[PDB]
Amino acid sequence: WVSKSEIKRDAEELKRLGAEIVDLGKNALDKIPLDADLRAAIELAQRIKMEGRRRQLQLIGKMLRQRDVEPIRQALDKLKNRHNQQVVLFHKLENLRDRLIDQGDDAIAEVLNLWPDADRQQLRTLIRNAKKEKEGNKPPKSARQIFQYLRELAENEG
RNA sequence: CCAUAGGUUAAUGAGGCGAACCGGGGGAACUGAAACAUCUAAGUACCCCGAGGAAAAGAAAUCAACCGAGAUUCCCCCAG
RNA sequence: UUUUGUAUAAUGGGUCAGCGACUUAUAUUCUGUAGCAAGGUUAACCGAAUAGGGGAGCCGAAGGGAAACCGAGUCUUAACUGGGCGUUAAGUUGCAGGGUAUAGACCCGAAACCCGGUGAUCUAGCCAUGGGCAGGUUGAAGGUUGGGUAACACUAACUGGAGGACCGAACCGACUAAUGUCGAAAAAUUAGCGGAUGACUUGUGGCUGGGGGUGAAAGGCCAAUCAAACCGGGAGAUAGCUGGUUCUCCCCGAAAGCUAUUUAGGUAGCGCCUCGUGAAUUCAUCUCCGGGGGUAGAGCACUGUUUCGGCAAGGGUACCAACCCGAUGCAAACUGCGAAUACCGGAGAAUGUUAUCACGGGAGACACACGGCGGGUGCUAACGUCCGUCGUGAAGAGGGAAACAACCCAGACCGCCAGCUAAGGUCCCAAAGUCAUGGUUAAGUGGGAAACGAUGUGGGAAGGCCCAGACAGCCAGGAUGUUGGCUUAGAAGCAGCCAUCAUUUAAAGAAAGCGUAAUAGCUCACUGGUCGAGUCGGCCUGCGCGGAAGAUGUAACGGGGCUAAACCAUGCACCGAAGCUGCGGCAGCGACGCUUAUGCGUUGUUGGGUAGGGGAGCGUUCUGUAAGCCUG
RNA sequence: GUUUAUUAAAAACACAGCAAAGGAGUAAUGAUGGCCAGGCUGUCUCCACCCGAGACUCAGUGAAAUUGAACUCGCUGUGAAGAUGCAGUGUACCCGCGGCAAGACGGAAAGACCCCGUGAACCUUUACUAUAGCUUGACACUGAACAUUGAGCCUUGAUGUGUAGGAUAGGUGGGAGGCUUUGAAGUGUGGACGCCAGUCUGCAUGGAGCCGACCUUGAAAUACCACCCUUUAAUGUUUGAUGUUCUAACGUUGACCCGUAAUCCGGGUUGCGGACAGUGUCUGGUGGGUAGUUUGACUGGGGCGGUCUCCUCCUAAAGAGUAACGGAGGAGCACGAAGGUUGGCUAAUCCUGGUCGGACAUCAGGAGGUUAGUGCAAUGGCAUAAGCCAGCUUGACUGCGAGCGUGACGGCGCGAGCAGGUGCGAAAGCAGGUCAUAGUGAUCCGGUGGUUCUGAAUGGAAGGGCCAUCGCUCAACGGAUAAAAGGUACUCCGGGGAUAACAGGCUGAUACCGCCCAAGAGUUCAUAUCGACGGCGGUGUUUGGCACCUCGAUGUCGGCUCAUCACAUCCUGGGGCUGAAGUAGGUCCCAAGGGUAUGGCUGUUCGCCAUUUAAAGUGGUACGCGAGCUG
RNA sequence: UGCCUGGCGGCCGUAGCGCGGUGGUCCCACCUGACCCCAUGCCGAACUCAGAAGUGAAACGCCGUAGCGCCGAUGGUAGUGUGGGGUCUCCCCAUGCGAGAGUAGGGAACUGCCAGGCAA
Repeated sequence: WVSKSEIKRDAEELKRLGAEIVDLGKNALDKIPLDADLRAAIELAQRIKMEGRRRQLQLIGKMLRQRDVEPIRQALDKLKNRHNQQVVLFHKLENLRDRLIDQGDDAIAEVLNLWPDADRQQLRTLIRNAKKEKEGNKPPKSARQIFQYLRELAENEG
């Protein structure tokens, strides 16, 4: 016995995967192991829009009902993992910058712990300049300099 | 150094108010779709600028079709 | 008003007077009317102008197809014996009206969103200036004088006056109780109560302004309004929602059903309602005829289900048991059978204002309730819920059931101080039989209630014993071992193992009750005599009694009261409605004899009515008629 | 110390401490949580009296909520279901004054509770949609010198044998005269490619002659050239990524001077950075921080649970149709054959005999006429067989299709027959799918193939139109978006008793009580007292079933005050039986005149505990009584 | 015209089964061989081809037999439409229709066209 609710949920997951692969760019489609017919359907869906595009996506999901999805799911998982890693690194850099702007020496300690090679004097000078910019409504030159310095430190560490 | 900026004096003009109309710069929501996001409402509501008695536009780098009309503006058809 | 439903104790109204609700424009469809007619008609504009020009333009006469294109033909097809759309019917422009679509579009009512401005004299915080904190206490740091150390530490005496210190006034606050809730006060008064030198309080003047301000942080305060202030505009936002929709009369007159819905309290199509046109003895009741059922009933051939017995595969042969066989049952999901109704079609007399169908305009409604019948469900309980048919209410008053929509009789045109009748009634309330005949009842049954019980009473069929004398009564008998063996404690007939013998016999049992440790004793089955005629036990039942106790007051005939004024059978009379008939009066519908834009010498019938549809009218302001008429 | 101005002052909050311009086990403390002890008393048994203001009478002034109208009694039953107005019955002279409040479902607020609205408003997020902000890279402000290096256009030079061979020749080609002392053939030798087959040149002795089709070849000879692919190299060119230096852009809220009695600003010098930073467009990413929305319906109130489309049977009451969150089962296929024709054949279940083999394999005979089979759950039908086998085939075809069934409609199904061309069979004849009933998705949008149908001047083309076909568990399956989850007790708005919770009203499964039969218990004996197995009744004293009144407001558990009524009687009173010697009791009948507790635990009803009485009764009255009282 | 047979039908259990008797003059059946036509998922089994030697055994046709199967009244009863009544989870009254089962009884067929043989 198979529950209609489970079948509907599986269909929804298949349609979501189809929409994701359609959204993905040319390089992603090339990397993913998609057959010729599926690639043609994806290209047609990308070319078309509107209800026609959604029903082409539904056709893709119906085809995926029969065709295996494990390699496609693995490729999507790897791509999303890489993207999430990059996004998390960017978010952590932004958090470092924000805490440096707000607190000061407390964030300098964390920055030094994360990257011993970081220059404490330069970080303090940049933080003081950023505070002066905040007070005097000056452009975020110091904030962007701190962001670039953190990016360079992260790249050197990696 | 020159010179400029700045300063002093003389002459002309504006400074604000006024109901609506005109052009321009901004500019919504309610509501309809029996829901609602495109859309509509709407370039309407409302704010600002300027002149006038009207204003704006105005003499095609336009139409038309290879037949032909020769600025702009306004009214009725073409036309739901 | 809403409801299946309201006197409901569901909603609104204190009353009077005035004001208040389907209007307006633009296009479309239809109806009536008016001119023209295969033509009709003009917009803007001109116009000494409601005239006349202005044919720009719009509608139809020709449609088919997507189109090319064809043409009273055209699309499909390679094409039609074909099939889909047109031909044989006249449209147009106004006037008025019924709808349709947009404008706030029948009227009042939201919370809510955006735009532009006003608020920190209340209050939250902050900034600058000043003011206030009666009085009395605790009393550290520190300093001086001694004891005590190499120096320390520690300790006693004097000065000292720091504490978000203590008690307690002003001041701040509101923790408790009472009063005040249409109070003196839109958070107040009395006595207590905490702080009362600070993070305290306060006067004055400013700053922080609405998705914002402030907030020792409660979603608290921001001018008595704050989970997004106040004021003007979008804006008459929207409201599938609640309420209202105002003069009269005549005719007709439903539903709460099926399909679909982000769809259930709304909406779209159909059935149902109304108006008009056109159509066939069209439709309806019934007699007959040709029809198919699997329902009621019946049965178990089949499908299940159920009881007994046999052979019994197989399983563990005193033991479980398949498939089958014989008999007995049940089925909405069984029919070897099978109705009554109902439905279809045809023929036929009669009646019904065509009561039938097609089209067009307008609808309304799409919450149904109750009772009977056959059910599903629930508990064959529910004023419970869901089905199919009928009936009433909704939308129908009237008479009876005391009162009570859904029970019974019966469909109100109007008036009459006329008669008849249906249901129900005829002792009084209260109109009619204290009517007659033949029976039942002793119970207030009638006038609530079951399982069961009973010499209640009436009758039917019978049955047993009966003047060779029955049943019950009356002076009589009921003696002997059987103190029994047996479980010896005593059971002896009165506790049980046990037989359940035998003589006198007109006659009696080795034993039924009361009473003793058992005894004993008193009775009874049966047997003598008189009286003596009927007596005894069961079935069917009509009408009666118990089972039968509730709460404001008899309260389970309506009451009085009734022994017939209670129940069954029959009959004759009467009361009994808005039902029928009798008289007169009004209006619609169809006909014929005639009037022919209308009377009818007529004729038959109809006239309850909600939502709703059609038709006909009354009233008021203004305008022409109207410088006419009435009028000090 | 502060906190919800305006009833919540706390362990909560806060604190010292500890870890674009511009919170020091703890002394003390506490209107703090809990326990114990003493005093005190009107909190209470139980309340009595007195003092002042009202309340009462008189004189003067003088509102309010509410109001359909009232000539406005109780009881019984009915009724939209609790009657001042209905039917019956009893009672009551008319009209005032001081009180209580049981009611008039009494006044208050278009219920805050529950439901609905394809309602609103905030808050949350890995709901949808976006975006402020942040940010990546490219382009411009943005330059100059240098050190390399990836690559393109070329300029310039070699290099490149399947087999044929003087030859480590790839393609056409102006095709056939040039090279000549612009120091010749060949040479000591340096060097490049190198399948070791055979080309070559910076330089020179010498000194100025060598060569073209000529013989094979799918091409001929770098003799002159026009110009290139695999394979490589010197100069010049486009250049970018990266690195170093400089200033003239740009920054300077660094310093000095001036306008200037000037922390603004502008200008002049200088110092420090400097083509970095920043800004503007685009772009990748993040982004409940912000903003606009969504979160379906049936539902025995709502949520949860289950379902939303199609097929078979019943309910479905013998035409058709007919609902339930009613009772039983399936489906979103499959077959190029399991389809069409021609021909042929006919099982299940049993008995008999037979090696494995056995009850049940396969073989032969007997009964049997379908209980077999008919691909899929079931109905019906199927001997002509629609059931099974073999041969041939694609009619599972094309354009139609009269006439009907079926639904409101979209739509679905049947269908003789016309024309074309086919398959089977000699022929008559059959074939427009499957024995039939589930195996499916409207429209918009487009993809694919054909069609001059059209294609906005013409000739085309793009784009459309038509024919065929493809694309949705759009399963919420007549499918509102291509695109959406929750909380509100901070809530708000319009309504409902159309729909709940307390009560009211109907019924009585459940609950309590009474009774019929009587097995049996009771030392023998059913009925002194119980009494199983069974059955019949009364009450509305529990849980219940319905939702008929009430959501334009009926105050729902307790305690105090006040009580009233039924007896299914707790005591007192009158009796019967007894397994009643008497006191004391056990069971049942009549009897409601009277009475029928106090304290510790709870809010408690109830219940447990201790002590008394004759007892400390059961229930109805909106589970009595808040216009009477506390909460 | 009748005793017979075969084919094509109407009619379909009063029509079919169980038992006995009866037929080879014709027709029918059984039967012989299959080298050939034809066929066995193997077999002249079935079908097909050339004969009829032999026979009526089986089957087939006719008669009898009621032992079954089957048909089957009349009446009664159940049931039911209409209008009423009641001691109303059921029944009764007037009217109309009217079962099923069972019994008496019937029953072991009838009929249409043609062809062939016998006797007329």
